[PDB]
Amino acid sequence: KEKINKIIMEATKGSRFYGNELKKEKQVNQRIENMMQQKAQITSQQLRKAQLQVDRFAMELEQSRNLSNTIVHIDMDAFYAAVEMRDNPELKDKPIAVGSMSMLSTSNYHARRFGVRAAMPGFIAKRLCPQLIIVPPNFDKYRAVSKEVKEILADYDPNFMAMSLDEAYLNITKHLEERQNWPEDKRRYFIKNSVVFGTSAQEVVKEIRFRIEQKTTLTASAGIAPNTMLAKVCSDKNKPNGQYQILPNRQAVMDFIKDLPIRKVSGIGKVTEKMLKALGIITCTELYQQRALLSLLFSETSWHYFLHISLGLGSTHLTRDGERKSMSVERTFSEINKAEEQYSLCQELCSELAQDLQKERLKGRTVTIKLKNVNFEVKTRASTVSSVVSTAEEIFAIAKELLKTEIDADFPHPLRLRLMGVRISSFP
DNA sequence: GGAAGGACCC
DNA sequence: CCAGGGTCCTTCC
Ligand SMILES: Cc1cn([C@H]2C[C@H](O)[C@@H](COP(=O)(O)OP(=O)(O)OP(=O)(O)O)O2)c(=O)[nH]c1=O
Ligand SMILES: [Mg+2]
Repeated sequence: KEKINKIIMEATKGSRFYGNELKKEKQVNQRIENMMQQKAQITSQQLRKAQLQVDRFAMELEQSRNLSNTIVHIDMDAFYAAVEMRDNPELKDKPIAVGSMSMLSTSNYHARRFGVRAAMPGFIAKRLCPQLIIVPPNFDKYRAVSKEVKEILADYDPNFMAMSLDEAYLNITKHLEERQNWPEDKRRYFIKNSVVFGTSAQEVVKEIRFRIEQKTTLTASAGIAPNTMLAKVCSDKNKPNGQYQILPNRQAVMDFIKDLPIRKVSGIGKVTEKMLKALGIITCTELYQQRALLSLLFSETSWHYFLHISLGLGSTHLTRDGERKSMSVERTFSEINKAEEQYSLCQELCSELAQDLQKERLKGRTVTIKLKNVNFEVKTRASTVSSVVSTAEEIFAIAKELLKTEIDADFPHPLRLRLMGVRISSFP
């Protein structure tokens, strides 16, 4: 019921939030304006000469469409909520969510029927579901359950690659090979007369999920596909405790990618969705048809991206676990406009940043402060030394200054902060 | 390589 | 009266 989309829009109307949200949107239509206008200044010649480019490239892309790997994307269901429910029977049959009055990280599925969703403000969620119990996050409790599950996964692909605590990719192609020759008792599990799983990628995933539930009590969903991109889209097709596969042939990819909302693809945000919708693009088939216009309107990197999606292409090799490019700490709070205090709230952030930094014994050389007006407007000043910071005082050194400069930049005006934060980056 | 501003993911 | 952790992509010296 859109009584939801009303209670929300209603409880947002005058907020300084909707305020900046409007300014945000006005700036997107401008980016779009600068596009349609940019478009109009294109001639059939340029355009056709382009169709030639893209069509060739695509022709190559197409010759190297790898369909040998059986990638699997696994996604825990309502992770934080689910976990908090498991640790506390009290919440058993009640609707919950994990967050604060100002922000929910998720809502179990019962709460979802009421319109409550992740990233929705708490006070609003309480508007749609007064009976909503809101549990504070407990990440360590999550990393835990996440390690517990990563254990079950190592079995099918010791080199899996975790995207976030509740998601992961798996190249079960090798497992499937050895599994074709596995005695039924090597795929028989006892429930806690029981069950035995087949040899299909369909079945191994069916097993992987089974194990995960049996072990942590939480259900998960999975997508089975020829490559990364398709898999993550599939893991949501039946999302609550289900799975969906896309067979290893090109038509299968095609039949799925056809009519598939461009926005369901990972990387296409609410913003580029609106820009492509401007050009008349909603699905992947529409997106493909426009492979010409796109090469003239977007970065080589973007339309390159756009082309793979339109053709159902994507990673097929799970790269090694990269490295940490940065580490930050930031807090929101009831307005703080007093300078003495802001220098204090900062000392804290720096001190915290310093300790989470010691846990990984990391040392970077670039510190960025981050400030957010009472109007959500956001500044962000960097500063890179050449000695390699580490300690709390060291960081708070660059930071303190970085901050001073922005206070002064307001000469007699005090910075009306709602948010402040610190990020150290540039490690070895 | 930096410094600013953003889009997107969870 | 709208979070917080991270990564990657332009845009200017
Ligand atoms: C989206 C989103 C997720 N998360 C957290 C909440 C989730 O427990 C966790 C996983 O992301 P999601 O997978 O998108 O959330 P979910 O798994 O709980 O729900 P679903 O069953 O639809 O997959 O990360 C955030 O903290 N902030 C966010 O903005
Ligand atoms: Mg999930």
